[PDB]
Amino acid sequence: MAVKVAINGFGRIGRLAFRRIQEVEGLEVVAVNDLTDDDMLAHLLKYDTMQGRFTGEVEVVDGGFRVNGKEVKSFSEPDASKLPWKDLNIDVVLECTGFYTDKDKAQAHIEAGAKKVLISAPATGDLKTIVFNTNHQELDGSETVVSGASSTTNSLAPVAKVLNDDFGLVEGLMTTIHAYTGDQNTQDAPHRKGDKRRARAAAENIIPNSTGAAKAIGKVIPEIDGKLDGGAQRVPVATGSLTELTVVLEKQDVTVEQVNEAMKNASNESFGYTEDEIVSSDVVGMTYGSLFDATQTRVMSVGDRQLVKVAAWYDNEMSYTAQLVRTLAYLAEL
Amino acid sequence: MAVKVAINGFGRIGRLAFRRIQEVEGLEVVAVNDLTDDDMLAHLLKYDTMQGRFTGEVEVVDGGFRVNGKEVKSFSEPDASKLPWKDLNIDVVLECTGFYTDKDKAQAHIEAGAKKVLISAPATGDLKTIVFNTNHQELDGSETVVSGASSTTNSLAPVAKVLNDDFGLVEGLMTTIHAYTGDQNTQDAPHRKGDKRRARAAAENIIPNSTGAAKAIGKVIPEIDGKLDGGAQRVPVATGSLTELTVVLEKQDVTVEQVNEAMKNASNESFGYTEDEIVSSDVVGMTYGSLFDATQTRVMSVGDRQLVKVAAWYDNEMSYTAQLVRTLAYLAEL
Amino acid sequence: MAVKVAINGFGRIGRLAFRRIQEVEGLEVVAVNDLTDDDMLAHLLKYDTMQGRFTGEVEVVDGGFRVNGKEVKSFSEPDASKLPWKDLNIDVVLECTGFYTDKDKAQAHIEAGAKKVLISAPATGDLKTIVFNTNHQELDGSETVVSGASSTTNSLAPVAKVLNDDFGLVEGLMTTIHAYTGDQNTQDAPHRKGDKRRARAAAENIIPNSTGAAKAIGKVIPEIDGKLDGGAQRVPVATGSLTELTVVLEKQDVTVEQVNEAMKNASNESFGYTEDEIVSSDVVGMTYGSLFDATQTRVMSVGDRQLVKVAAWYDNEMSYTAQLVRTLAYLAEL
Amino acid sequence: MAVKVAINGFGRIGRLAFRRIQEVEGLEVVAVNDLTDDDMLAHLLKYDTMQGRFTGEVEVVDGGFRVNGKEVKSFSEPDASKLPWKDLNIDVVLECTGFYTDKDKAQAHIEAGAKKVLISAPATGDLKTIVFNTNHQELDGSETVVSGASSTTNSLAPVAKVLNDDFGLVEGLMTTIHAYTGDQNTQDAPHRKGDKRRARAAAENIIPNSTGAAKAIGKVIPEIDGKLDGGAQRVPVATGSLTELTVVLEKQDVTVEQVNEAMKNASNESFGYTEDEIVSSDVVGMTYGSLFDATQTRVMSVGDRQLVKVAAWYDNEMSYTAQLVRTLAYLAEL
Ligand SMILES: NC(=O)c1ccc[n+]([C@@H]2O[C@H](COP(=O)([O-])OP(=O)(O)OC[C@H]3O[C@@H](n4cnc5c(N)ncnc54)[C@H](O)[C@@H]3O)[C@@H](O)[C@H]2O)c1
Ligand SMILES: NC(=O)c1ccc[n+]([C@@H]2O[C@H](COP(=O)([O-])OP(=O)(O)OC[C@H]3O[C@@H](n4cnc5c(N)ncnc54)[C@H](O)[C@@H]3O)[C@@H](O)[C@H]2O)c1
Ligand SMILES: NC(=O)c1ccc[n+]([C@@H]2O[C@H](COP(=O)([O-])OP(=O)(O)OC[C@H]3O[C@@H](n4cnc5c(N)ncnc54)[C@H](O)[C@@H]3O)[C@@H](O)[C@H]2O)c1
Ligand SMILES: NC(=O)c1ccc[n+]([C@@H]2O[C@H](COP(=O)([O-])OP(=O)(O)OC[C@H]3O[C@@H](n4cnc5c(N)ncnc54)[C@H](O)[C@@H]3O)[C@@H](O)[C@H]2O)c1
Repeated sequence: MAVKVAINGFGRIGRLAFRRIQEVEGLEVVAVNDLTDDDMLAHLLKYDTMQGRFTGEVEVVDGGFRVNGKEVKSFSEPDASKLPWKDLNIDVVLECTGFYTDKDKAQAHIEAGAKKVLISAPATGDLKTIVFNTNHQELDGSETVVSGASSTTNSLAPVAKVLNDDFGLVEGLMTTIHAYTGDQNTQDAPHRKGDKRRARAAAENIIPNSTGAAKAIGKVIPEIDGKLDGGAQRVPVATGSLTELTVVLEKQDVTVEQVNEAMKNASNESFGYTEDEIVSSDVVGMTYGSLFDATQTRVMSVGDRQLVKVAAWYDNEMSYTAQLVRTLAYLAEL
Repeated sequence: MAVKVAINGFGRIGRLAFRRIQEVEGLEVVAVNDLTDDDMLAHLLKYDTMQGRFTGEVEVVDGGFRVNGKEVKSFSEPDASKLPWKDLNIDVVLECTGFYTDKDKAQAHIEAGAKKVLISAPATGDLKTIVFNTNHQELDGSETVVSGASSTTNSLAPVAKVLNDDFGLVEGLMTTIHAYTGDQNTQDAPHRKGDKRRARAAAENIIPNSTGAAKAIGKVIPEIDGKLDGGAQRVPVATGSLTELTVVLEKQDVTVEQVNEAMKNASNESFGYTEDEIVSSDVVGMTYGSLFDATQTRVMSVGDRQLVKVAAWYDNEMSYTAQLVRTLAYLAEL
Repeated sequence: MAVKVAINGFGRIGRLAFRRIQEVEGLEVVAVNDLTDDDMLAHLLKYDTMQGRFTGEVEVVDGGFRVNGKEVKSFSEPDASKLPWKDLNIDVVLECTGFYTDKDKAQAHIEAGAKKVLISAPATGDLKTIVFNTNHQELDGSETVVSGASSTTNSLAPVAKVLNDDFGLVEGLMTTIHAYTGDQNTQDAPHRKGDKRRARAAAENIIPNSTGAAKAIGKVIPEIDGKLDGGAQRVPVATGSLTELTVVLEKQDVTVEQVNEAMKNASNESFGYTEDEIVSSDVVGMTYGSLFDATQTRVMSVGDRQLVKVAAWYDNEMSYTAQLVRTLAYLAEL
Repeated sequence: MAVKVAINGFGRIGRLAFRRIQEVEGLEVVAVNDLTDDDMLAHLLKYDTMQGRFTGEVEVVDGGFRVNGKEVKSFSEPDASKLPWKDLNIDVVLECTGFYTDKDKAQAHIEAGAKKVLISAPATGDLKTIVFNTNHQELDGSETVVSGASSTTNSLAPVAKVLNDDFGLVEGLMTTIHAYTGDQNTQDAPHRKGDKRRARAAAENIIPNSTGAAKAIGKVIPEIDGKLDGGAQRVPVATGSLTELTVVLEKQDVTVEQVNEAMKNASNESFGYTEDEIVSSDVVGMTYGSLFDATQTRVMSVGDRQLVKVAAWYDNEMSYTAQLVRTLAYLAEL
């Protein structure tokens, strides 16, 4: 009765996508693939430092593990092209390893027998990059490989859309104060990709770092292509992040109240709105893709010239996951 | 002939001031006042979590404690007007309690017999706010109460001065990714000043917060008064901070290379320059008031319209202290 | 009907006790007293760094705040003897301020009009110290002031009981690897109680510290009075803790299997048992007073002489709170 | 004249060994091997999060990098047997990768041309395990592969030796509250060795874990073989650690003062002694292999039966390094 999903890469995004799917009828994870044994997989599903204990029940069985009575098959195959996808009748592969972030590379799941692939990151190649409730409408059903964009792109897109539609975006710059992730080192050490900053002890530093979110926003919102750029500061929280966006607008005597109200009007399941003076732990586990913070809006006016700054929270884990899973469900139903 | 200094408030800034002063001939700390016993004071001078073990030798004696043979008298008097300053012949009080951040209030150290008061923070009232090597030249020696501004003002002033002198500052917005400080709570709890953000567990959160640095920059650099504003995100590192500044300039085809070179030309003892991909812990204990990071410069250009972003590191503790003590020496020598 | 509860001190234990009480029929919080405004109180109930967002709905109203339709009155009176307890018909005051940890002092709630006082810490004076499901049976209903003991006493008591009942306890030593609490400083600073270790940056240090739990265990379990002692290492996690107990027994050829089985047999609502390789974050928010961890049991045998070590987890916040509220319910129903 | 050292694995122990060797005449590092480029290597030697900026000057050159005028050749060869050791005339390889912790495996450096190998961890096979100033005297000069033991063994040995020599060791149990290391994950994720605890976010958890230090102590002190065991709690500090040891002694009316005095009498360059109430950050960068903390001694006495507990600090990085390099110097000079 259900769309058959396989999760490639049972990592933070992979396991949290598994949890979200439990809460979404019509979708079923029938297989999981990673580089480890069932014991570890089952254990990291039950127990989660920031996101809390898994609510149901998990036991290691023969082909894999059993979750709330349902069997999930598991695999330990680093080369996606060799996975038993045709055999298991996979509708969509959720690509969450970080190693298949390209159309041509992801094509391996298709050869292996899956109908479609949704990648949990920005991907190179000829494919659509989708932020749910910003541009998922651009999917027609004939896509075989699709990108879910990044946590940061999902935090930013709905914000940038409102700024542009309601005020006219001229240009802007972005900083995300971002929680540290699995690709930072625990202690100062060689970094696999040669990045001298990601090399550094993650939980002991403010670490400047690059991100394509603002540069590659034009893939989600074409009419503002090339008008945004920026970076990240990785800081010592384990999850939870904040996007600051500083912009020049066409409209002229813009106020705090006008920007805030425009944001509230656009609010939905993916784009939240708050006036509470919250902090990063308050968003851990939240399912908005972006939580716009009216307490942080600022307008600098000197004569007729204005800079407008806004800020939106996101749980780079669960917020991205909730968006990814919504896009999965929409993609599957075409 | 040594300048006699009393330190009011043997806290982070006060103890580090003491340490710096050991390295500057012509200055001598003769007394220290706080709310605690000698044992605690000596102990917190010897041992320092972020700044390391005190290099010299410290032992508790009768009137206070003895540092490398020299006696320091200590007091436990919360009412500054009751301190034996006239008796000890104090030239300058370094006011570091956080409770006398006002000209009229700080006047109490004068009544008590000190010649001058230097306040380790922004201060209200009719006084000069001094960032060394930006506007210390404004001191004429007739001042009795002076502000050394904030760690953030010191990180920003030299950057804003260059931007304005070389390019013409129209407007800008600031964000400091800032280490947590002693006025944040360890755990979520009522906050003394009623700030619902500073109330939250300091080491577990990205905490938005206000700062007057950018707004009160016009006190250090009058020709850009009212052209900057911004705030802070307090994050979980124990010291070390970064100021990001996003600006609109009058000059028109501005490049990364031009902005970077202009900063390098202004470098000195207070304003450092780096091209290394450093992170926050790399600036702990440094003595530049501001370390400009060329790796972080960005120029957004859409048609003829540009935004320019730059960033400068500072150890909110030691950088500010090194500036404070430079201003102290200069103020005393007039 | 409902037992009327007032909470004195709406801090970590106070707010979590409020939360627990929402889930326990027959109990109702009708008043709350602290040193802050309603805005702050409401806000700290909604938002909680380690414990998560309050599930219901909270709004500031006239006399205090409204939680899920029910009105809670709030007060800002530091002197308990002046609280309107007689007026509000208070059955039990939950004493959670940390400032009335003595029978004579807590007597102030009684004069003010409350029938009974339950203190959320160890307390001096002529009173019973109660760990639920170890010695709550010692309450007869004529008590007016009772102590709920400490988070550590609650972690230890059920473990010590089994060891003594099943094996004969000769002597032991204890260490709790304990999350940092609100009475530790954010940065190195004078400590109010003069403790040179609690003075130190909480989230940056392993900090040895005292605790009476093991020494004052004989108040909960008289038959082993004087046979235990030990201390704490406060470490940088915001909540969640682990007690290690090393003991000499009378019984002779003791095994890991015998100790673990004996603990399983004693398990209930208050004393959990696990064989999973969990870590501290997994116990955040848990409601057992003590979670025995079988994976950590060790027996050292040299000839006929044995040391036995065991370890039990506890969320120093929620685990203590669940125990406190169980004891409150039992105390009230007599 | 100078002993020629190659460092295999330019990691935390490898780079700090490099730093220590700068301070020790008669040793020279002439080559370094790792899995990364020179740019990374030089960069991680200049900047160190916990240990501070490298004091000298480092530049990337042709064959590797230049440190204070001296050339160090660098290699990127994961298979030790293929390194140019015979060609560079290597006297001792410092084995610091974590992958050659066995006599037979390490034998690859010897084939490659090195005369001797010192391994920076416990190692399996027929070799001596050496804690400097406890059993380095056991080296005769004919050894080709030697283990420098672990940081924990180095913290424990000199303590255990005094306890046994002066009191008679019957049995004991150990816990090290230990800083997190580079083999812990930044976020909950599959762990390469299948350890479900080491899999967990390092900087957010108290993580129980095994260590052979106490079990394999009999390799360093054979007369107490089989008398000690225990484990670790990994906690969120980035370096700095504490060993707690609980013991039963033959000597009967043992006091705190007797134990502390006995420790003081054994103090030297490897075994320090303190009566100050220090915390973990106070030992970062220290060069004692073990710092005995008299403030933490405890004696539980019930009738004639006593438990004795003691505690010694160590910087698991710099302490182990200082010991390792002392053993390297001694080994080389035979
Ligand atoms: N905040 C975030 O962590 C976040 C947010 C949005 C998107 N993403 C993206 O999601 C992807 C996954 O990220 P993550 O943070 O969960 O990382 P993660 O490291 O936690 O998970 C990666 C997992 O993939 C497994 N894996 C690696 N190579 C594999 C192979 N080739 N075959 C099968 N399994 C393999 C690893 O064992 C690991 O479990 C990345 O592209 C990342 O940018 C991450
Ligand atoms: N990064 C920083 O901490 C930083 C940087 C620049 C400026 N400042 C400013 O310097 C001031 C102090 O900062 P801090 O972080 O050192 O605070 P802190 O709490 O560490 O130090 C304050 C000290 O003053 C003592 N004290 C309080 N009232 C007193 C009184 N009435 N008489 C004598 N002693 C008293 C306290 O016991 C404590 O030792 C504040 O104004 C702060 O804004 C702080
Ligand atoms: N892990 C824990 O936090 C924990 C565990 C077990 C027991 N306890 C005990 O619970 C008590 C409180 O602990 P906490 O950690 O929640 O501390 P906390 O500071 O978080 O809470 C104390 C609250 O009491 C308020 N308060 C202080 N004095 C008051 C007064 N005179 N009248 C009314 N309100 C006052 C404070 O403003 C604060 O809101 C302490 O006795 C503590 O030892 C704490
Ligand atoms: N507290 C401590 O960190 C500490 C204390 C005592 C002993 N040790 C031991 O020292 C060893 C290294 O520990 P670390 O903490 O420095 O870890 P680390 O990961 O920082 O260092 C390991 C280094 O070796 C490199 N490497 C791995 N395989 C290699 C190969 N085959 N060829 C060349 N380079 C290779 C890695 O790139 C890395 O640079 C471990 O065995 C550890 O047990 C560590």
